[PDB]
Amino acid sequence: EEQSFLLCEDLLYGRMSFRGFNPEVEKLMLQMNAKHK
Amino acid sequence: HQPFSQAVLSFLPKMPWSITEKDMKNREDLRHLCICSVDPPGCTDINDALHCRELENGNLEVGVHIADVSHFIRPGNALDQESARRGTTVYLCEKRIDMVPELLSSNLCSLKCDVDRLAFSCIWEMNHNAEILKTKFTKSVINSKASL
Amino acid sequence: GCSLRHFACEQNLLSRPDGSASFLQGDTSVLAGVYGPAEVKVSKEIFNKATLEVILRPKIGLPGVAEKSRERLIRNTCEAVVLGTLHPRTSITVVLQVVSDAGSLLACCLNAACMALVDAGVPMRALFCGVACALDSDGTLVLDPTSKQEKEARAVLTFALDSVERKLLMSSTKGLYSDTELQQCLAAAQAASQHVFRFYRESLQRRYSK
Amino acid sequence: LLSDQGYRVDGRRAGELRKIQARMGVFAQADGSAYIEQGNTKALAVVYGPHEIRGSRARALPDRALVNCQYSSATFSTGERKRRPHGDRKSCEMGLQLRQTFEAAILTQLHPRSQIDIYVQVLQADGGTYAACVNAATLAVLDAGIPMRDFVCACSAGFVDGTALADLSHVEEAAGGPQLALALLPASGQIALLEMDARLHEDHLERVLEAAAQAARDVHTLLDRVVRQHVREASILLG
Amino acid sequence: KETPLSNCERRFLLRAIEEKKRLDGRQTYDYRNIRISFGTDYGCCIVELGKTRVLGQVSCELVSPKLNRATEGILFFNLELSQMAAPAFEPGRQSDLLVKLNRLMERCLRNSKCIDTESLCVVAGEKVWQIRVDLHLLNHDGNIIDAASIAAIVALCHFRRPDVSVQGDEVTLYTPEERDPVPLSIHHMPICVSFAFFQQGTYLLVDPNEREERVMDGLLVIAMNKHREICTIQSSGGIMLLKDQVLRCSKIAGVKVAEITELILKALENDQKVRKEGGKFGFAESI
Amino acid sequence: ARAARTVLGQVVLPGEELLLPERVRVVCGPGLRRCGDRLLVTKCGRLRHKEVYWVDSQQKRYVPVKGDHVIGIVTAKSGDIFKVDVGGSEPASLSYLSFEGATKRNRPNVQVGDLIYGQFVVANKDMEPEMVCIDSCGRANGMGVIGQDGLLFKVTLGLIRKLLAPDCEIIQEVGKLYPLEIVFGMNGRIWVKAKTIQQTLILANILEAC
Amino acid sequence: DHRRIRGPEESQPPQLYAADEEEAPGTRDPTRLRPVYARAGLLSQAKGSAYLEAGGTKVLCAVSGPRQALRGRLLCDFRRAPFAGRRRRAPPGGCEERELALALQEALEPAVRLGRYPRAQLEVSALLLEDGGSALAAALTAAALALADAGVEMYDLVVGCGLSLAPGPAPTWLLDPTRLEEERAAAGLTVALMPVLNQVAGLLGSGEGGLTESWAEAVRLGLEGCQRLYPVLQQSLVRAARRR
RNA sequence: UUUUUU
Repeated sequence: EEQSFLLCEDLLYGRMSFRGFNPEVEKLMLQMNAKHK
Repeated sequence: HQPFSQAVLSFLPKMPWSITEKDMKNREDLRHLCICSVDPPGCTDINDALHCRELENGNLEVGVHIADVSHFIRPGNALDQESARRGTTVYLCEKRIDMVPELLSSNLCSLKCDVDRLAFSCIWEMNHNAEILKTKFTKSVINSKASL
Repeated sequence: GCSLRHFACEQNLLSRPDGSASFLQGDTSVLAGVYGPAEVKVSKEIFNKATLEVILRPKIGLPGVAEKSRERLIRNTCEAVVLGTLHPRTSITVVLQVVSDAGSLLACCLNAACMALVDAGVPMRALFCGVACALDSDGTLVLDPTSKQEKEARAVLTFALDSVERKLLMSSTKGLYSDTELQQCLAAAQAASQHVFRFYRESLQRRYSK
Repeated sequence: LLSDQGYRVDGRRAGELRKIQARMGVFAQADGSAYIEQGNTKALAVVYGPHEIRGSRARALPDRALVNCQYSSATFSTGERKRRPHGDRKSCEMGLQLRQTFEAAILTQLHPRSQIDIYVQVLQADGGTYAACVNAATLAVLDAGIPMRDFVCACSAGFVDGTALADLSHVEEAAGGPQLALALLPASGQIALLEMDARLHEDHLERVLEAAAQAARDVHTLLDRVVRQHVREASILLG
Repeated sequence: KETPLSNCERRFLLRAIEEKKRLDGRQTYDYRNIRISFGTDYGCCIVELGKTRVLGQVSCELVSPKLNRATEGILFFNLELSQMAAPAFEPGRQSDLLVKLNRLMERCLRNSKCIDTESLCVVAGEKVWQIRVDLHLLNHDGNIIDAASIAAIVALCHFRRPDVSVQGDEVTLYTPEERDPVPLSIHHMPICVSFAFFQQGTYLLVDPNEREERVMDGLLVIAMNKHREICTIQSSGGIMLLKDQVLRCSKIAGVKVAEITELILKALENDQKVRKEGGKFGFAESI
Repeated sequence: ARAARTVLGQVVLPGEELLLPERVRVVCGPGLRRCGDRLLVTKCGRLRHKEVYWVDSQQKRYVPVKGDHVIGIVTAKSGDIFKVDVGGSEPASLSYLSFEGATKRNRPNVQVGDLIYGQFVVANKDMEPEMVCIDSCGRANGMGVIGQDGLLFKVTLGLIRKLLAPDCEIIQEVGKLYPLEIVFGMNGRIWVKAKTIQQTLILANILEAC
Repeated sequence: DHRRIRGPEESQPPQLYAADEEEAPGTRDPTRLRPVYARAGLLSQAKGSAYLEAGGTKVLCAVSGPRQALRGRLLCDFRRAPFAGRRRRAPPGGCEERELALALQEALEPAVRLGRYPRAQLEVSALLLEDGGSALAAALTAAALALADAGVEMYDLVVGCGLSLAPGPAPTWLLDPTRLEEERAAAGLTVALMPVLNQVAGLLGSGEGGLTESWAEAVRLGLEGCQRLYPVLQQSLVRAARRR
């Protein structure tokens, strides 16, 4: 009855970074990972 | 000297072809006979075919055998229209311009070696002094032995 | 003995449109590009249903009156099958460019439009396909005629059929037939629709390999 | 026969122009008005200046001005009567190239939300129409005082028998084949617009381009006099 | 209703231009990998300049001639932007780009004297061939000029017209079944090459695609020949350029017209060798 | 015992009816709709199930769905609200007081033509959608203006649904090779940034080329 | 051009190839009116309609209703039917139809008061089925009756009559001619006046030859004709109102 | 400018 797609299967995170390239980005990714786990 | 039109190519028999006996109703088979053809070197088409054989009673059986173009070209057709327009085959120094398309005159009526083809034949019962008593006209299928 | 000629179908050729379907039927060829749900002008604002535009263009000459009638037939078939109540105040544009005209344009056009509406992702209730029969002077019918069979015959019928229960969706006519001939052409069209609807499922499995 | 013993059909050599006379300020009802003639080609240009957008208000750009150019030929120009409605294709192009050349150097930066219209009407075409229209529009703009980068001059050139020709007539555009018109602003030498419809070979190209630019510079050395003469006989009446 | 370009798109793409690197990875002087395909019947071609498809069709009829020109045939061009090509190409909205392409194609392939008009006249003043070509833009991701010129030249090369025989005053045409259709008389193959100028003529580029046309401010078209003759040139976009730039541009355009003429000749030879042995559509080199 | 839930890893055709066994009702995904006691299929795709049934299709046009992370582009501003292009049917709205720590005294710095990362709060068929850049508690978890100097491009939604699984392949290799940072957006949009331009181009090609 | 079914390239009428000498219709009384059959409200899907018949002249009119200082603007479209008259005109027309439409628009605005219609428009559509005679005047009269039955506010009706001049040695004005009496004619005139306010609403008449006195006599004779013609239109609109 | 093979 809902056309969603994030709360159907499973998504990943918000604004995923890599190679500690940026900064605040790593922490946000870690928080997303914590939410996932 | 224009190349052949597309509707005329449709009226040829199909290119994978062998001898079909169902069209040989009035025809007689003479594969056992030896028949050779002599030709000025380097032809694609050939139409002459001969044999001579001694009979038991001192007589001779002489056969002139001709390729049957008429078994393939029905009247009123567009291939008949092309052959009625051109009429004869024009020969030049470098190349020639055939009246019949190259498929038919190259393979399906040129009496190649050691293959059977349709033919229209005349048989003479001629003596050792070569005068003729009886003459026969027939449709046949002919397997030539050699080209010379 | 009634069977179609050779089918070929290709998806996702063009980059810019939302869907792309090339459909090769024998020698004829129709390419269809469909824009998805997009913005409308204010004049076509319909609050219940979605506007569904169809543009049909042949390759020689500029398009005329008969092509306008054909594209109205396309818009009515599609809005019969496109579940358009789900998307209000949006416009779906279906564009058809005739690549090769070898006979029975409307069948190949409807097949290309159906594949293009599938691949673009517009929600529909059912599939649909188009076939054609040709009635000669004697009465022997031919499914999917060539241009020469279309030219010689006394009747040409084109039917667009549905996928759920094989019902008649669209019908166009150039001929002088009787009703029993109509019934026989409809039955042969249902058999041909069975073959084409299997051909849809085979190509849609051929896409999703990865 | 076009050029034999160095002389052309008109009786002029390969470098010199036609006689061109430009008059400013014809229509006092409008804002800027110019009338120019190059030989027998008559051109008339009217510009209504930076007025606000009257209708269809979504067309306005927020930063720069908008330039609208419309080319209309008279119906009695050549021998055969031609009709400007239902004959729009040639004209639509001739307007859009004028739009290009006058969005090139008109300084749209100083006039936000502003519409500048340039209307050019040709009264008698005798070859070299495009250059005459651009020159008429330049004189018309410099009537109305829209501040622009540079004086704009355009001319044409051809290539016959190994020699370059400047400022072609209708005869020389008819039989010849190589036409090359250009619009030029001479303070920096920057070619503002190129047009060429020919079968011209590459090894000659630079030569005729130089001659084309040279003809343009001659136009800039003539019309300038007219403008200064005009503005001089303004100031004597003022102060 | 088209999607607008980002500011960051503009800034990143201009910074990419300032170090001589494209988006896809080619150099500044490289056309995309082209592909020529043919239709079933004569004169139907599909040109892919690389995610940009142009359809080309040649039709031909018998029309009474124009009165001033009694002894040659009329060419009539139509380049129509299809609806599927770009979402902003609604009919009647894009008049400017339509006229700007149409007149350029018409001037090139008419006033270049590319294909003969004098070979067409059947009966002077009464019957003459009339050739109409139609180009449809199917997918818009680059130069419509270059792909349109390629498609028009390939369609003029591939087209065949039915024979007519003139005997006294009898004009007897034939069906394509009754006679072989003869090919058309062509002098040479002129072609168009598009150049993109960025930030007032500092940086020269060849063959911009969609983003690369949205960020640019100058376009130039040079039409050249096999024998290295320049047919037509046209500037657009409101830029100012020195003559040294077009003098160096003609040379690169000559190299490119030589390569694409090689590609078109390989295309025609491969299609003809396909149709000699059973009949099909002849793909063509995509390099 | 056919066409209820047996084909749970196959490719369905749009329109083939399937039903659920048996009160305990289930929830339908994006492709399926309800009809009495059966489920109507509207798209092509492969059916997947998790305990909900859902089908996925590689389609380009995004439909506005409530609560998704979407990169949008500022169109213009009109007073308090400013409009954003999403790539959908109608452009969405933003209020300047919806950003983190903003009132009438402090305007958030939003310029015309800058990309914005946020999420839709209201998105249905009835009205135009509206998005925000704040969490439910009242803070920004990386939302707002992305900034400049990073290449934006557009991909298929199926690629995003493949890459943002917890089981992925390309993202870990890309993070292993060298430094960079990227932003995904559920309408099919990817923003990238590396230290140099060449690595940014190689990243863009490797991301879009599969 | 391509929105209609094309046919032959060029066609000719048969009457020019017809070999016959058609006689003049002879002599008549000058003030001999044609019998008038008018009825209003004939159509259903239009807001107001009128049908007017006079001898061999037929005309129909219908009015689309109002749709969205400021002043109303009635723009009127005048199409002739393609099979009215000997020669067949093109279905767009384009030359003569806009010329008659300006006569309609400049004759109807003194009738319809437009201060009561801010930012609205009215579409008056007239259609001429059979060109038996005075073509402009019957269109004016039927458009006036259709606007009256449509329910827009007016000051008066519009009654129009056409005139014509026989080209004999003594030029004598004729009133309400037939098509043959226009084909023989030299000069034809058409007036229309609101009979209650007694003011001319529009006069359009092409000339061949005349003098200033003769045009004055023709104008006052046309005024007498329209004033004479009025009560049949009155009783017809009364009966059409009694149907309501 | 017959005549037989091309």
